[PDB]
This record gives sequence, C-alpha cells and structure tokens, in this order.
Amino acid sequence: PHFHYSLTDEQAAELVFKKYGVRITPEQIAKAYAPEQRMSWKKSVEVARFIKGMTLKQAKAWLEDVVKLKRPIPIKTFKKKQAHHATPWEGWPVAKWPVKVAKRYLQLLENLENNAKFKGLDVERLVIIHAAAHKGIKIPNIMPRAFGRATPFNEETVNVEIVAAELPKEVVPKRYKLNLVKR
RNA sequence: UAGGCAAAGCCGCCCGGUGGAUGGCUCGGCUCGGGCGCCGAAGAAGGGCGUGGCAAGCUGCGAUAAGCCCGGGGUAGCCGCAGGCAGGCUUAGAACCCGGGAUCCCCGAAUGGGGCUUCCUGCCGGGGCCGAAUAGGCCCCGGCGCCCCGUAAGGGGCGGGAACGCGGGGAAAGGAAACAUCUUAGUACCCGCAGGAAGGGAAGCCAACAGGGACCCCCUGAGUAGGGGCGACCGAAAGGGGGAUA
RNA sequence: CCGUGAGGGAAAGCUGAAAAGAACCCCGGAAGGGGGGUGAAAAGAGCCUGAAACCGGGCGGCUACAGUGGGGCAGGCCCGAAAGGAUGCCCCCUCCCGAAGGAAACCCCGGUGACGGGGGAGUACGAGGGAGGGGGUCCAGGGUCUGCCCUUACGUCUAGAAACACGGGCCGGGGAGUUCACGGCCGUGGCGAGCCUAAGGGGUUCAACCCCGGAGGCGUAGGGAAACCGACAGCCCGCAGCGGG
RNA sequence: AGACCAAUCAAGCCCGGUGAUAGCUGGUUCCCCCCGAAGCGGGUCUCAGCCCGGCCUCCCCGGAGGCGGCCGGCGGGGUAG
RNA sequence: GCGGGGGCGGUGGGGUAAGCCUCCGCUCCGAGACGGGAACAACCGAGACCGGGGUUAAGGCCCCCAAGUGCGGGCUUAGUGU
RNA sequence: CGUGGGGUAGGGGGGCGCGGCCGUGGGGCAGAAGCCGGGCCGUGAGGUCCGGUGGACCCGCGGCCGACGAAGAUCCCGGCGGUAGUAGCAGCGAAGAGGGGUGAGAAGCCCCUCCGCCGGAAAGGACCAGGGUUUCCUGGCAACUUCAAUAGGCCAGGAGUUAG
RNA sequence: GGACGGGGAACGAGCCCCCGCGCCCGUACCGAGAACCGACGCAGGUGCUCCUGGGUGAGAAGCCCAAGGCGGCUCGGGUGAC
RNA sequence: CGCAGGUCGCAGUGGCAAGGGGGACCUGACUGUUUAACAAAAACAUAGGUCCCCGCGAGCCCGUAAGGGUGUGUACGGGGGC
RNA sequence: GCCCGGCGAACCCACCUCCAGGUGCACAGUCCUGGGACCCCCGACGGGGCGAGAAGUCCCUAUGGAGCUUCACAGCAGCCUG
RNA sequence: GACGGGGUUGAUGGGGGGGCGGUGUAACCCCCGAGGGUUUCCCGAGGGGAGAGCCGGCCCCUCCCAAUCGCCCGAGCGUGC
Ligand SMILES: [Mg+2]
Ligand SMILES: [Mg+2]
Ligand SMILES: [Mg+2]
Ligand SMILES: [Mg+2]
Ligand SMILES: [Mg+2]
Ligand SMILES: [Mg+2]
Ligand SMILES: [Mg+2]
Ligand SMILES: [Mg+2]
Ligand SMILES: [Mg+2]
Ligand SMILES: [Mg+2]
Ligand SMILES: [Mg+2]
Ligand SMILES: [Mg+2]
Ligand SMILES: [Mg+2]
Ligand SMILES: [Mg+2]
Ligand SMILES: [Mg+2]
Ligand SMILES: [Mg+2]
Ligand SMILES: [Mg+2]
Ligand SMILES: [Mg+2]
Ligand SMILES: [Mg+2]
Ligand SMILES: [Mg+2]
Ligand SMILES: [Mg+2]
Ligand SMILES: [Mg+2]
Ligand SMILES: [Mg+2]
Ligand SMILES: [Mg+2]
Ligand SMILES: [Mg+2]
Ligand SMILES: [Mg+2]
Ligand SMILES: [Mg+2]
Ligand SMILES: [Mg+2]
Ligand SMILES: [Mg+2]
Ligand SMILES: [Mg+2]
Ligand SMILES: [Mg+2]
Ligand SMILES: [Mg+2]
Ligand SMILES: [Mg+2]
Ligand SMILES: [Mg+2]
Ligand SMILES: [Mg+2]
Ligand SMILES: [Mg+2]
Ligand SMILES: [Mg+2]
Ligand SMILES: [Mg+2]
Ligand SMILES: [Mg+2]
Ligand SMILES: [Mg+2]
Ligand SMILES: [Mg+2]
Ligand SMILES: [Mg+2]
Ligand SMILES: [Mg+2]
Ligand SMILES: [Mg+2]
Ligand SMILES: [Mg+2]
Ligand SMILES: [Mg+2]
Ligand SMILES: [Mg+2]
Ligand SMILES: [Mg+2]
Ligand SMILES: [Mg+2]
Ligand SMILES: [Mg+2]
Ligand SMILES: [Mg+2]
Ligand SMILES: [Mg+2]
Ligand SMILES: [Mg+2]
Ligand SMILES: [Mg+2]
Ligand SMILES: [Mg+2]
Ligand SMILES: [Mg+2]
Ligand SMILES: [Mg+2]
Ligand SMILES: [Mg+2]
Ligand SMILES: [Mg+2]
Ligand SMILES: [Mg+2]
Ligand SMILES: [Mg+2]
Ligand SMILES: [Mg+2]
Ligand SMILES: [Mg+2]
Ligand SMILES: [Mg+2]
Ligand SMILES: [Mg+2]
Ligand SMILES: [Mg+2]
Repeated sequence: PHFHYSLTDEQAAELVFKKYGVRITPEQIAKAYAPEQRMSWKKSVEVARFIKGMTLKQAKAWLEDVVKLKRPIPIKTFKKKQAHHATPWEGWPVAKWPVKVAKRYLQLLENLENNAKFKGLDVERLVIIHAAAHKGIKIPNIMPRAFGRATPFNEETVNVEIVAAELPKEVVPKRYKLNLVKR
C-alpha cells in the first residue's frame, strides 16, 4: 500500500517561509517514511515532537546518545505515572530513554539523508520541518487470564513520516534549542 | 497595567493514519405458478480413502481414477473453480453438449465369518509362486446371510428418498384468567407399510310417499343441528353448484 | 470449528477498459523508503467509493489569581471566494408622522415631613413607520475567548427525579402495532326491494384482462319453548321548509 | 451428605412440543395544529388485574331552553350554640 | 384512568404525636411557564403564541440587588432582634 | 366575529422523510448516487443551492403500496477509546560469568573455561494410553514463544519407521 | 505331556547329517513444570506406571557427590525509601 | 559389642534429620466412611444384641410380557426393621 | 517495591467532583448562602464518590414453580376377595 | 525528582602509609603429649612460647589514578493609564 504525508510540498514551503522567513522550492524538500514499525507509539510521538526543528546531524547525534543511554527524550503528553529525572534541557522533568524507537528513527533519518543527497541537497543545511507518528494497524494476539477468559495482547504498529528542507546556512540554527517551555 | 510570550490542557476547521459505514453493483436468497416424479442384491443412497507434472480445498472421477470407447450436434481451439510455470492434445476433427457403453478401491441393506478401529480372517473348487518335491507353505479368482415361494430349475423381501399417503402406539406445556371432566389433540413424537400419488369407490345408501342414484376433491349447507364443569370451547350430515366420469 | 455423544456451527463479495501488475536509479539486513514510470483516474494488488468514533500534525481562539456545560446581550482575535446583501451596514444631522405611556426647571396652594395638587403640559419625549444629507467599509454568517444577565444531564416507574432510584464508555449499522378470519363502527363509491357471486367454465396479447357461472349468502315480517299463528295513513304536537299578514 | 451419574442433580444432557404462559419488569423510532382527563362509586379467589357507571375526545340526530351566582315568594332540615 | 398529592376549613373520627391512618369541601401540583419566598411541585402574586414599548401584583427600597442610609412619635442595651 | 392562544394520558385534523409500483416531465462522462464543509428557504419534519471528493446513475410533480423514520431495551453485531505505556511478565528452595566464532545486528545462538542444580529424581533409564510427524536434514524469521533471537515442538523444502 | 486300548502297513524314528517354507498389521517421536487432558508452551490431573551408584545414616528419610542430564519451572539491569 | 587412658568447645543425635508433657469433664467403643468446589463431626458404618416374613411351587424384589434376581442357594439360611 | 530497557492487558467509564452550613424523592459534584484555591507531575493510602463486582438468597406479592409429607382433593399401579 | 559538598588557585571518591577498632593468637619454628610402633628421632587428639593473622560501608597524611572532555537556559523590545 501507499501511505500519504500529512503535509504536501507547497504547504511545506509555506511552513518553511512562515517559520524561518526564507522562500524555498519543492526541490529543496526531502521526505522519508517508515510504515508499520514495531515499537511504542506514544514514545514515537514524543520523539517526533522532540526532533522536529533540529538539523539532521543534530537529530542523529541526539538519537545516538539516546541509544547509548546518555541523553533522554522528553515525555510531554503520555506522562501519567512517569518518573521525574534530571534533564539536559530546561522546563520539563519527565524524561525517558526509548532505545528501540531511537534505532528505528535512526534508520528513518538515514533514509531521509540519502534522499536529500540523491536530490543533491546539502545535508549540513537540512532542517527537520515536519515529523509525525501515527498508530498503524494492529497485529492482534490474546493473553489467557484466570477463570477461562482471554484478553487482548496487541502489537500496535507505527507509521513515521518525516519531511526536511534545505535552508540557507545564515538561517539554519547552530546549536540545540532546549527551552521546552518556549519550544 | 497590558502585548512580545510560550507549560500541561480545552474547543473548532484542514490534512494524514486507523476503520469499514454510505452509495452504486449482483452468477445469491425468498415467495408464488407450472411440470415431473421413485432409486436398490445387475449391490443403491451415504461415508472413508485415493486420484492432477508442479495440486492444499472445492468440483469431477475410481488403480483405465478433472478421466476411456461409440454415435449425433459443434468447428478451431482445448488441458474445471483458477488470470501461474511447463509440457502436451487437436483439422486423421479435439474441447464442449446430448444419447448409449466401459471402468467403477474399502465400508455401507452388506449378504462366508468377525469387526475396540472402513480392517482382519475361514472352508471348498480352480490357478500361480517358493521349494528337490506331488510334501509343506504362501498368494489370486469364484462360491458360501436370514426368512420364504417352487417338484426342480429358479425366484422374492431386506436399504434409501425433501415433502406428501396408509395402519397402529401416543403426551404435556398452554387455555379454561386457580383446577381435575374438558381442551390442547388423535396433535408433537414413536413403531410399521406403499405409490408416483396414496387412501376412497359401485347401495343390507339417502330420502319421505316427491324423488335422487359409486367414489374422491373444491365452493356452500355452517359455526346450522348437535357435543360440552351446556363453561371454555368443540362440531357434522343430507341437499345444492363444480372438477371428473366407469 | 465446538461437544464423549445425541447434537451444534461461524466469519468471509467488488484493481483496472486493458496488467498497461509499477521498468530503471539511490538507500535499507529486510518489510520497505525517495526519485522515476503506467494509467482518464493509483484505482497498487492490504486494490470502487472510503463516513464516525479514535489517534497524529498544521492552523485559529484560550492557556498557570480563578470553578467548567447551554442561552441572550456587548466586546477581543480569526475566517467571511461561491452559494446571501453590498440598492447593505454603521455613525452623525435634519425633517415628518407616531400607539399605550409621559416628564423637568420655574411660578402658585397645602403638609413637621417624606410629598400631594393648579400651570408649565398630553408639552419635551415615546415602539415603530417615511424622506433626505454627509462620512466609512464591508454587513450577514461562522470558530474561539472574555464581561453582564439567565439556567438543578438524559430515558424511566412514580404523588413526587438533578437525585445517595435504575440503564447507557463512544461511534456506525440493525432494532418493536404485522397478517388472516370473524364482529361492531366510521369515510367514501356502485347498484337498490333488491345486492353480490363462490368453486368453476370459455376466450385472451395468458396468474392481468373480457365474458359466463345466482349454488348460496344477506335484506324484503314478526311473535312463540313448541305446536301454531302472522301485521298501519286514523289523530295530535311540531323543527326545517313553503305560503299569508 | 438428598451426595454422585462428563465444570450440569430436592430429579442429567440433546433435540422437539415451543415464538409454552406471564394481571409482572424492560424497550416501543418524524413534525405541526384543536380539545383535553383520572386515581371516585359498585361488582369481581377481588386488592400490582378486569367490567359497569362518573371524568375526556370525535361524529351524528334533535330542537329551545339551561344553571358552579343573586334577590324574592312558598317549603324541608335539627348541626354550632 | 380505576396507586394520587399539597394548602386551608369541619376541636372533622382515631392517635402521645407523626412529613401518621381514615372521611367531607374549595383550590392548586400531577398535566402549568413566570415574579416573590436565600434553594423548594402544589405558601403569596399570577396564568405564558412570537418580538418590542409601558404600567402594575406579591414583595421589597444600607450593600450583595432595581428601588429610600425615606418621614413623625415611642420602646430595647439583650447584637435581643433583624 | 371571538373577556381566542398553558397542557401529560388520550381522542381528532394536517404535513415531512425512506424503499418500490402506475403515470407524467426531466437531469447525467461538459460528471449521477454517496461523502466533507458552507449559504439560503421553511415554526418544523425537511428542502435547495455553492466549493471539494467521487465515478453511473438519479430526480420534480399526481396516484398507489410498504420488510418505512431510534438516543436509550445490564439492546444485537463491528470498530475504537480513557484507564495506560499502567497491572503483570516475583513467590512453588538452580544462576549465571569470561573469552572466542557466526551474523546487518548477540547478555541470551555455537565452542572452550569457571560457577551452580538434580542424582530411589518437578530433573537420570524404559514405556502404556493419548497425541500424530511434533522425529531427522537444509534454509529462514512476515506471524508464534509473557522480553531477545542469527534459536526453536514455529515457517518453507526434502527425508525417515525393514521381524518366522 | 504321558499312559491305557483298538486298527493298519513293511517299513523306520523323539537319535546324527542335510534340504525347504514361515503370510498380515504395529515399529519415527513425546511419553510430559512445552509433544496427553485441562480454551494456553497452564505450579493442576494423567504416570512416579516400572528401574536406578558412593558417603553419612535405622532408612527407597534428609544433606553432599557420581553415571547421566540441566541453567528453558523461558524478562534483564540499577536502588538498597516506606 | 565392651574397657582404660588423654583431650577441645558456649554448644558433641553440634549441620541434616528429629515426640512438649500432665490432670479432668462431655461425646462416639475402637479401625473405617462422608457433603469433588465453605461443614470431617458427636453424622454414617461397624462387630455385638434383638424382633419380623419365610420349608423353597416359600418370603422379598424386578419385568408390559417372555421371564428374571436372592439362587451353582435351603433356617448355623434369604429377605426386612430397630 | 521504586528507577531504567523490552513486551504490554483488564476492571470501571452519562459528563466527571476543593471545603462548610442548609434545602431537596427527607444522606448534593451540579441547587442556595458562605469559606478557599497559582497551575501541572510523582509516590502512598484507603475517608468519600450511598466506590466496583452480582436484575437482594433476607421480607412480601404472583389466583408462579419444584421436591418432600399426610388425617388435603382426586386418580393409577400392586396385593387381597367374589 | 530534589537538597548538600568538591570539581586541579583540588584532598571529592579510589590506591599507598599511619591512627583507632573487631575477632582471637595464622604460617614457620621450638618444647610437652595419653599411649603405640618401623624399639628413642615414626604416629598421635591436643597444651605451651615468639609471632599474631585477617579485616574495617571510620579518622589523618600523601596528587599515585579519576573529578575531564563537552551540552545547554538566560533579561535586552514596544503600549496605555
Ligand atoms: Mg481452564
Ligand atoms: Mg507495542
Ligand atoms: Mg501548550
Ligand atoms: Mg457413493
Ligand atoms: Mg461382512
Ligand atoms: Mg421399503
Ligand atoms: Mg401454543
Ligand atoms: Mg388454567
Ligand atoms: Mg398453573
Ligand atoms: Mg389414485
Ligand atoms: Mg388405490
Ligand atoms: Mg376434534
Ligand atoms: Mg479504497
Ligand atoms: Mg462572500
Ligand atoms: Mg449575491
Ligand atoms: Mg421508581
Ligand atoms: Mg415511592
Ligand atoms: Mg403519573
Ligand atoms: Mg428524570
Ligand atoms: Mg428495576
Ligand atoms: Mg451504567
Ligand atoms: Mg437435609
Ligand atoms: Mg428427572
Ligand atoms: Mg428445551
Ligand atoms: Mg384548554
Ligand atoms: Mg409497577
Ligand atoms: Mg332562595
Ligand atoms: Mg354542643
Ligand atoms: Mg385506590
Ligand atoms: Mg386533598
Ligand atoms: Mg424563589
Ligand atoms: Mg441599587
Ligand atoms: Mg393549548
Ligand atoms: Mg410520489
Ligand atoms: Mg425512547
Ligand atoms: Mg460491544
Ligand atoms: Mg485501551
Ligand atoms: Mg517499564
Ligand atoms: Mg510491577
Ligand atoms: Mg538442594
Ligand atoms: Mg547438589
Ligand atoms: Mg523420567
Ligand atoms: Mg526438531
Ligand atoms: Mg533445524
Ligand atoms: Mg510444521
Ligand atoms: Mg523407537
Ligand atoms: Mg510454561
Ligand atoms: Mg534419598
Ligand atoms: Mg556427570
Ligand atoms: Mg533464566
Ligand atoms: Mg526485576
Ligand atoms: Mg530442619
Ligand atoms: Mg468414631
Ligand atoms: Mg479414625
Ligand atoms: Mg465441601
Ligand atoms: Mg473442610
Ligand atoms: Mg451412629
Ligand atoms: Mg451392647
Ligand atoms: Mg422400637
Ligand atoms: Mg428537608
Ligand atoms: Mg455524585
Ligand atoms: Mg430483584
Ligand atoms: Mg434473583
Ligand atoms: Mg426464605
Ligand atoms: Mg390476585
Ligand atoms: Mg420434577
């Protein structure tokens, strides 16, 4: 099957202009998709929200640190009964270390970087402008319980879409922006 | 003071993911009308197993196994559902359709005898094989059920079929605003027995002094007579009109 | 497929006209992704359309000193192309008419007084209905938020439901006064001291339709258990109507 | 021990009679307009039901009187005191 | 429909009494919006087609809250009371 | 004309919608039904039009007929939520570690070394019923194993049971 | 298997040597804290049904160790609050 | 299996393994059985005692019937109560 | 248990609720009058939500059952008798 | 989560040395040993002497190792009363 993106190329260009103030063409846009990943969908949503707005190299470095358990991912929405931790950012104490999600996102970012290179864009000036994760289909299963009943035990897959744009280096950020209250 | 100015969160629209509603479709169902109507010891229906070059299921077929022969129709394509890969068949007339034949494993009324495993096993006759042998042994084929009719030869019954038919055995729930007679109902259901229909059928009739004229089925007589805790409720027949006519 | 068994028993339709079923390039361990193609259209084999619930992102409004949903009025921000008006809307001014209602200063009479009365004055004004002048751009409508005013989820039994009475997590689809016989009645239609045919028969363009079929049913007369018997235009009151004054 | 007879026993299970019956409980789907109740009396194995009247609604016939009020004439009554 | 209920009156009759049982009459709720009563079916006012203007009813007029820190006389010292 | 305008149960009167039939008049590949948002009309049931999507049927009017209108039945079927990235993946007296190899990827697969558990046995030998290919070999990881996997009673292909 | 009897032939063995035949069906694997039943790769049930070396020991007890097998009663790490 | 001597510890069946004991009442003699899944008991059974129907073509019981059980039995017996 | 990595449900759910004193189908999150609260997140508990589970088995009603009893109303086998 | 201290102008954790402390006297060596035998140079439970030995989630001293390299947040401007 074919999975569409939530944002077309012209809307991506409009968002790029509205967020940075430069005008770019569809040829400066690179997309990647990872359909039906077997991982946590809530943590996938959190990771996509965090990595939106970084450059590709910044996102890759942070995801590698996440996989090495050296930098956490902030949990803003799916935070019920989740512990507090010391964080490298400011404004939010709920952090996790999603390793499986981080590896799948690293594979997706590798595909996106290859697509940008094939289109001929400079990878050092590629900024992530759109990132989304959706609940895909379910691989169902049953867990037997006491007293002869059986309850659902499902693997809810994830579809991840990412779109990045090649921007002028005078507008591309040079460091992480880690004030999540303002972010 | 307020804006730049934002957490988590809330509302509305748009796009995406999920989902499979809606709409359109239909080689399916349902109802009604008409026809046609038995199969089985010449071994049936039903079941098991098998059967395709790649084939699991369905369909078909039966070790000759999606098949064999003959005739008629049908001409150029064909090898089912089923749109793949090969290799073939066919103009010496295939496929396909119709009629007639051949084959038709095991179990099955199953019928030589068993059957706690759809498989096993006996006696007799003939045949084959191992074997030095004509011994002994093993294998193949045929016959061997019960009850009957018939002098014998020979023949009959058995099982199945969606519903309908005939004979017998035969409830309760419910209703009666309780409940027993009653009803439900001669029903449900059970046992037995037939046919393409069955059963019925040719006046020891009906009538009323006038006359009909075997039988079945339809319309009516009629919810009338009558039966009945005369309650619920049940319930004709003669006669008349038709189908048909023996 | 379930049960030892007698028995019981689902879910599940749709590519395209044609596979033209997606060549080729980059990445990926692979599912697969990007680019590039076929096709009128991806309609992509997870295959017509593709709703809502639900989840993600963007946008608009709010967002940490203020207690929530619904309604009315006023406002802030945002949309307002079409289908609505723009001959609109709003402001100001002026003019005219104007229902019920209806002042004030001031003068006069009274009361300790709050106040009453005569005049001012049925006056100024007053819902609304007409006309014109200038100024401006949208107005209606929609989303969200704020202020003020109003406001005790739904369905149900009940005298009494917001109830500490019971039912529903949400959304989609499904889901309940039917038909026959008989009887009573009503609204109409046909015929009328008569009305209708039933079964069935003939024809047909063949279950329609045309014709036949009066058997029988109900009405035309009642009383009585039954035997048995078996019926009106005479008088008065008087609505309508007609005639007379 | 009314134990057990296939997770079933003060009388198994399967299919059928069977859509058993239920005065009882739950549900019963679109809009506007006109009128608009009752929980009273009597009977009932009647008291959570039903029938006959009172109360509602609609249609028709009928034909001029009717009465939740008051004054007066002529009457009834046996309560408060 | 044949379960009624509230207020007031019959010292109704009963009962210690009861938001208690059982009769009689008007009205209201049930089946009736709305104003007042701090909320509140039946207490007071009052009966609602829709929109607007005005005036009143119950009740209120220091603030909450529209309308009076209104007027004359007298009493209360208990925040009694409102 | 009305000192007309509340109303449950219930009675009476009219209308909207859905599927089809008898007529009649039309629309449609220059885009039908359906779906999403919006404007206008109507007290209302509802109607109609605009923009997007979609891809072949549909509609106005008169008459007639119904398997004809849902918010609810601890309703039926299906899908999907919050709960929540939460409970559980402890208890029944065993458990792992180092190095190497394979591999995209290794705490967990293969080999060695160390450590441990059973040893008249939840554990070593045999084997009945029942199961029926789970046995063996090769390859693999879409699904299965309460985590992983390159492992496997799993998936695919092939093979295997010899009697006086 | 033996014995006790009847009948028959001229041959002839339970001893030695040599020759021939023995059909049909089962036969893999688990046999259970994952191959059976219990909806499950289920702490239950079926089957511990039958068998098992050394030390200590009354002991087929317990504890330790052979033969033999296992780390698959199929989550891992950190922390050392209640 | 025993005797003599020496000697250590808090502890010598040093771990493992491994009875607390006694008096009195009620009650059922005892061993045994019981409500699979809330009752293990004083409940049931029991040996012992006693009564009744029965001489067999019996008594008692089952079957529609054909017939059957007690009975391949016989009063030191079969059946039925307490 | 808590924290990290991996897998990943269920119950329950009209919407969802700070406290006091009232009112009301008489035991209010939603009504009245007050008192308070910056918002969000973690852990724990079990006072409240007349918390959840189960159309209350307790009581009554129904002209509803089932089983058992007999001196109920009837009936049928069985046995005895003519 | 937080909080507190140190972070090379440093004694923050470890190593080493010292102090203090727990247990109880290791190894080696020498003496005795009930009694037996290879007669008395052997065995032998065990006692004695010197030596303690082991250990410290405490204190001091000492830069021997590591407190590094790095990653971020952050006011700045207008408006009206
Ligand atoms: Mg179970
Ligand atoms: Mg998952
Ligand atoms: Mg926010
Ligand atoms: Mg056959
Ligand atoms: Mg046979
Ligand atoms: Mg026959
Ligand atoms: Mg019936
Ligand atoms: Mg009855
Ligand atoms: Mg009865
Ligand atoms: Mg005949
Ligand atoms: Mg005949
Ligand atoms: Mg009859
Ligand atoms: Mg589709
Ligand atoms: Mg416009
Ligand atoms: Mg216009
Ligand atoms: Mg109630
Ligand atoms: Mg009540
Ligand atoms: Mg009522
Ligand atoms: Mg209510
Ligand atoms: Mg109830
Ligand atoms: Mg509920
Ligand atoms: Mg008892
Ligand atoms: Mg029974
Ligand atoms: Mg039944
Ligand atoms: Mg009225
Ligand atoms: Mg009731
Ligand atoms: Mg009078
Ligand atoms: Mg008196
Ligand atoms: Mg009453
Ligand atoms: Mg009253
Ligand atoms: Mg009030
Ligand atoms: Mg005021
Ligand atoms: Mg009205
Ligand atoms: Mg029409
Ligand atoms: Mg309803
Ligand atoms: Mg459901
Ligand atoms: Mg969920
Ligand atoms: Mg976790
Ligand atoms: Mg846990
Ligand atoms: Mg052990
Ligand atoms: Mg051991
Ligand atoms: Mg074993
Ligand atoms: Mg294997
Ligand atoms: Mg293998
Ligand atoms: Mg397999
Ligand atoms: Mg074997
Ligand atoms: Mg297991
Ligand atoms: Mg042992
Ligand atoms: Mg070993
Ligand atoms: Mg393990
Ligand atoms: Mg753990
Ligand atoms: Mg012990
Ligand atoms: Mg005892
Ligand atoms: Mg005992
Ligand atoms: Mg028990
Ligand atoms: Mg017990
Ligand atoms: Mg006893
Ligand atoms: Mg005695
Ligand atoms: Mg006695
Ligand atoms: Mg009260
Ligand atoms: Mg509440
Ligand atoms: Mg109940
Ligand atoms: Mg109950
Ligand atoms: Mg009771
Ligand atoms: Mg009654
Ligand atoms: Mg019974």
